[PDB]
Amino acid sequence: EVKPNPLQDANLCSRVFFWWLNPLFKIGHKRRLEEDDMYSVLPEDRSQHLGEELQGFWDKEVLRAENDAQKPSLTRAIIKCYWKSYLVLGIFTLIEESAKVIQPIFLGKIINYFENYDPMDSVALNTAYAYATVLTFCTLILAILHHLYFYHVQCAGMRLRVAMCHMIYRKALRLSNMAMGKTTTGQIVNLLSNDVNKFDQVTVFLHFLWAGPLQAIAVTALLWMEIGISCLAGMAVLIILLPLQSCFGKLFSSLRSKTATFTDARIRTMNEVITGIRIIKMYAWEKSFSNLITNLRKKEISKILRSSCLRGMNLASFFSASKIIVFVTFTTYVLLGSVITASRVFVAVTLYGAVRLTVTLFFPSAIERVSEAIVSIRRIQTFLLLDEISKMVHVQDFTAFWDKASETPTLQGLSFTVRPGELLAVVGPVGAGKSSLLSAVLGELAPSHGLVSVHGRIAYVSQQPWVFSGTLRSNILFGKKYEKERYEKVIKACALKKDLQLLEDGDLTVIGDRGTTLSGGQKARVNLARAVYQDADIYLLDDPLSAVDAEVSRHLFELCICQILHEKITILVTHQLQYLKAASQILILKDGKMVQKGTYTEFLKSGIDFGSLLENRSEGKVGFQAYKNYFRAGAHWIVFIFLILLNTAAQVAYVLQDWWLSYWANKQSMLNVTVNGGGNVTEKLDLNWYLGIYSGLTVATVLFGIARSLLVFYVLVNSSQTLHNKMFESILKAPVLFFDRNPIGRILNRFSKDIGHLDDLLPLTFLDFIQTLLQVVGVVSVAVAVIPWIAIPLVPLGIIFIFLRRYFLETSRDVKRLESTTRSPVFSHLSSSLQGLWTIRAYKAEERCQELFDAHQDLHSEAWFLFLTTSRWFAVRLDAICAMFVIIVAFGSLILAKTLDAGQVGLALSYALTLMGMFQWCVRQSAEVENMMISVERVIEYTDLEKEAPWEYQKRPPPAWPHEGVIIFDNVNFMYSPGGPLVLKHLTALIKSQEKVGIVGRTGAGKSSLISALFRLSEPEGKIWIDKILTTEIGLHDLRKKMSIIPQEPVLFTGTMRKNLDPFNEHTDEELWNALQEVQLKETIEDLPGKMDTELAESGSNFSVGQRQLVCLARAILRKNQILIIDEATANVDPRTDELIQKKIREKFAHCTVLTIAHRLNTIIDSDKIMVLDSGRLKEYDEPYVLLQNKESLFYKMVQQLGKAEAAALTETAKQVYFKRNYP
Ligand SMILES: CCCCC[C@H](O)/C=C\[C@H]1[C@H](O)CC(=O)[C@@H]1CCCCCCC(=O)O
Repeated sequence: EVKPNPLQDANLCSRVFFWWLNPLFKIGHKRRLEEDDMYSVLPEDRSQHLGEELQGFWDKEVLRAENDAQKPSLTRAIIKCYWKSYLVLGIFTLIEESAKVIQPIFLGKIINYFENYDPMDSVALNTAYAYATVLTFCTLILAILHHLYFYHVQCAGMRLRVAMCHMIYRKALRLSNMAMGKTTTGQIVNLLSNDVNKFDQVTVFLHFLWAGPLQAIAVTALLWMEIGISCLAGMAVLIILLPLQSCFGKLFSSLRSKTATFTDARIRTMNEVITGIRIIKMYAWEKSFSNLITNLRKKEISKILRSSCLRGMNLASFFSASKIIVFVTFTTYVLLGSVITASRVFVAVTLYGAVRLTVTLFFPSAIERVSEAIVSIRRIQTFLLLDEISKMVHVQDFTAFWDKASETPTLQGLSFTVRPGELLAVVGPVGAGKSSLLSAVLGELAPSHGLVSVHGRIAYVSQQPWVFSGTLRSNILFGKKYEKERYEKVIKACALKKDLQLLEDGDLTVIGDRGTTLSGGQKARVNLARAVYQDADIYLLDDPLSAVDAEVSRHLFELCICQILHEKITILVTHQLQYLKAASQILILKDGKMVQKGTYTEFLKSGIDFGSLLENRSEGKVGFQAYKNYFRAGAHWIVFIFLILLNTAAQVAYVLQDWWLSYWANKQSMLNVTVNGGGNVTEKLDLNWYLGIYSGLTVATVLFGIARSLLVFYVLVNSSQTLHNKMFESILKAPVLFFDRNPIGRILNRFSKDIGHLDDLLPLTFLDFIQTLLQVVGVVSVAVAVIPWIAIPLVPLGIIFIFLRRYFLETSRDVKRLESTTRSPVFSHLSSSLQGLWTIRAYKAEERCQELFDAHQDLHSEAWFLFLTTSRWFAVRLDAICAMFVIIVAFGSLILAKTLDAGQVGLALSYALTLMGMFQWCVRQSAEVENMMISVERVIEYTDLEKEAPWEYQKRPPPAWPHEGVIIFDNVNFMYSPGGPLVLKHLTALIKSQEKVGIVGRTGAGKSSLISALFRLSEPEGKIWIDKILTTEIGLHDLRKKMSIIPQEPVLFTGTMRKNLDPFNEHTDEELWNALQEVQLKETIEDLPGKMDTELAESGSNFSVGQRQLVCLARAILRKNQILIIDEATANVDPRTDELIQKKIREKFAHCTVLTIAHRLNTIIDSDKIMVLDSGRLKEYDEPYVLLQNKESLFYKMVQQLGKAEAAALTETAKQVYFKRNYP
């Protein structure tokens, strides 16, 4: 019982006020919260019991539905299981709705007291005090019960999600062969990522579904009995607000998809240009790339601006709907010929605002959440309805089918009998049927016809390794007893001493899955150890030495097989004669059947030959520099001043609307009391003038809101576009060191996540936070204007709020980080367990994996529950502060009743009763903005990235230079970092004139050094001369574009063949035709009609290495180059095309300087001079005579180590080329 759980012995007062989160917050504020400081879940929150009971209900419902010939459902089971928990919360929901509906009644009863107020009447004062006390009490119980019910619903949804994921895992752990072949890991991944997550959100409004219409009808009847028939216009407007918002959301989703497809295209293009950034940087093709990038960016930003304007119009309509409804209803009421009373007006506006908020917040969210939950439940149901699964070996023609589509038998002839001590070898080509046997013996294969007889425990060894998360010792011993001799034999017999002397703490270390720290060799070692640790009788393994060195695998065989498995039943699958020495029996598979079984001797003497067969985020608040840069990048100071003035004018108009409304109410009350208070002459107030002023103020505030929203959206979109353009221009001119240090995945993440955030979530959240803050500021200003005494308690309340917000965020950040870092291991372990379902079903040890998944889900639910409790405590505190402020305002207004009219107190109370919920929404929006500002910070930091030398200086190069292309070596080297490593030193030689020259280099001892020094991507150490002219005057484009690239990554470009060969196509088509007919390129493209503008894909979907190298040589000869480089061309090439392109490049490029890099030793013979590089130093750069005459040179030893026949061939070719070169 480690990590005891709080709130288990707490009373009702501490549970209803969340007073048990004091020690956790006190620990999280002083230091960092780890995984050991968390609080365990409740006993009823365990995954095991919930999963078991929900699975029981599911199977009971399935049986009840199948017994009566109907299809089973899971929603009915969920209802029958959680109705006891839902009906209890329904009563609290109904009580809360009734309280929220009756609150405006007491509000109006309080406001009506000031109309007929009498300072000499005690009954009215007592009634007003009682009504104020009742209002305070109902507000308090509302603010409490709302968060209580929210926390209860969140806990119920979390438990439901845990139970559902447990059932899904339990059902996936029992899948059959067809189910395993019909489902992919990513399917279960997105299932457990979306379906169980929607359950935590659908339950929030599952009760609002029915709470909506009842509250709406109640408020409608109240407004009716209050004012009359003038509610019809408001109800009609509220009704027609739904289809307009529906079409607006549909158009917004369409525009969002239209921008998302372009965003995906741009992300793919960016990844393609970044993964091969050296290719574009050398060819100087940045111009056309930037052109197409800005073209796609504009094509996307058009729809982005359209969607932003649509969202701004929708937000302005949602914000002004309350004012429009109020104005329309009041115009309809005045047109009837009645009087205006402050209490009824305030009740009407409050009820209308509440109904609008409800209808436009809960109802559509409820509908969409219920639809998503129903879809998820149906998906889970159709996923769970799949087909589940049901001392010597001896079989009699067990004929089973693996491909049920074709009823033909796939493999026959099963007759095997082995004795204790035999070693059996299996050899076969691809698709021979070894996996069929390994699955039939283990029972994975469905029995159709035959016999399967095995005795004792049996284990399975997959061809690919498998492991779960945790330690290494218990991983190897698999939860069994840590026995001495067994474990010691396995560890000394698995070549683990080197691993342990390279490991941290032996087998007691925490090692993750997915190979984050373990290579293939040691992984095969540990899986072989976990397989042979059980010491079963029959052992079936499938080549566990595929990813390990040969001699060590043979040694491991000699230590394991004849020592531990020498008395066990072993049927091994071999590859070739390297493992046919200790094998007593051998079985071969030919087109699904065998011919005979016997000793390796009987099979060898028969004449059978197998040759035909063969991260440091800124902790705290973001600095103001990022905000200033983000505001100045897309807008100027005048634009910001205009936006601030527009927002201020909009807020002022929104305030003066209600101000003039209350003023007109007070004027009408005064007119009534003067015409009824002993007055004969009547003066009816001019209704047209007041109606005109009201309509003018309404249209003014509506236009102001629309304009400020449009301006905010435009400014934010322009700022995002400018930031993206600046980042692109800074990365395009950045050196290759930035791409070498930061991997491609980091750049992809920074280009995807930050861009998507700034495009979708930043503008809407920012404008919502700004609008809510402006509303709160206006409410506070109205409160201080009505009562000047509210400004006194504003300082302590504000200080307490700021301190509480900081104290809560300091812990919420760490809690969210822990939740994010604990959510992914669950899915990782799920994928790892699903990848090795064969070994799990074979070992019959599903209980261990089930318990591991249950513990992972328990930890995840624990972190989620801690986060929910922290958020609920913060919300309770915020609502309590707001309620206390409302109580203080109401008391201060009721005390000074002699100097306050009815309209003033009514407006003050109506404005104070709107802070509840709105305040916490503003706080959460500010928190989300501060959390998302890290993307803007990273974008600005990437924009402020240092640039290298300019592309071209003021000195224009001549149209003939370079003419010769002579390079002079004068102490030139390369630097990987300023003041870092250095291998090359004192490199000096002399090159020939327009004739072949060669550079030799061995693997691992200067390869990367030579590629860096010869290509010269980064600024190298030393002074470089091209034809004895200084190099520090022009960038990389005009100088390092004359080389031909022969890397492991061929020419990959998407689009028309023009942009692939020459994106600027300065020359006409005739020379291009001639060059492609010279390089034999047309005969391959004759197939498709896209001779010139065909669509090509990346990563070589339909392209081979051959035609790619051919078109590369074609582009090289099109560039009209005088320097040519070839290296490491014998990696992924076919011999035919290899010799073809070799002969072609030999006969063609024979008129100028050819800088051939010598990776092999046969292609260098056609050169003239070679300098031998060793440890970053050359010996001599002369003809091969000095290296073939002197015997102590290293060239001689390479000649021997490359083979005697190859030695004779190379020396023969050398003598030949020397004889044709000296005396022609
Ligand atoms: C009087 C309402 C009490 C609850 C808080 C409510 O959210 C009010 C605030 C509005 C804000 O003024 C505009 C807006 O969008 C808020 C509502 C947004 C959604 C609130 C529910 C939570 C959710 O949507 O996940």
